[PDB]
Amino acid sequence: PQITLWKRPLVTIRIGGQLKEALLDTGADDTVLEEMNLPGKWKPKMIGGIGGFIKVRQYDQIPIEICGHKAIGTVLVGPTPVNIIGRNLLTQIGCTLNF
Amino acid sequence: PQITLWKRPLVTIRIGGQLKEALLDTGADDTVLEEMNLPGKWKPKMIGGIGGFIKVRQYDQIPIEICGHKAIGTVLVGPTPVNIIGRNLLTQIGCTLNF
Ligand SMILES: CCC(=O)CCC(=O)N[C@@H](Cc1ccccc1)[C@H](O)CN(C[C@@H](C)CC)S(=O)(=O)c1ccc(OC)cc1
Repeated sequence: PQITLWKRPLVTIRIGGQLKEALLDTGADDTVLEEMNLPGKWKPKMIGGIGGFIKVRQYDQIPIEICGHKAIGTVLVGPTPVNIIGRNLLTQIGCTLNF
Repeated sequence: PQITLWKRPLVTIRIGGQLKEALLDTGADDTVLEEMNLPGKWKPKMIGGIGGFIKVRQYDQIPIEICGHKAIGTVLVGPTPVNIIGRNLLTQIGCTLNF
């Protein structure tokens, strides 16, 4: 799809058979989801945003279907204010900025 | 133009006699610029992201040129680590997400 920006670019994602809304976030290097359970090993990681640094759990090679497009990559889980899809997965689904 | 997201979507912006590099950020409702002493009236505000909130100064009707495209609108000024071009201005320069 083509998505304009007069509204937040929120989309439905499917992860672990659960549907969630997430924000397509070109200003984010990484994909960060609010607290949730995911299977498998994770690693403690810290990441920084506008307000400072937080602790997250890093899960690798996680399938997410974003607006019908398949990705498999790294998903960080922690106290993000909103679910965000970052460039690591935006590139997988072929997402570009155009003007 | 089309900007892929293999790397951060940094572009050159101009605000008065200051050229800066800024992120085209679909995850940002508003435009947030690094500390700079702009002329005119402003109002204090707090904006939140990963890590918590920062305090900013809201200036209205500031002209900004983004890759040669003219824009004018609200800019938030404060201790952000990166200059952020948010949706309020992305729409003005005709910026969409596509995949
Ligand atoms: C390398 C570090 C990152 O990639 C961190 C991801 C991130 O927080 N991204 C921000 C933009 C940003 C980029 C670098 C450093 C600091 C911030 C994100 O794209 C926009 N943020 C809002 C997200 C998290 C959704 C809530 S923001 O905090 O910067 C923000 C918040 C409010 C706002 O307007 C009201 C504008 C921008």
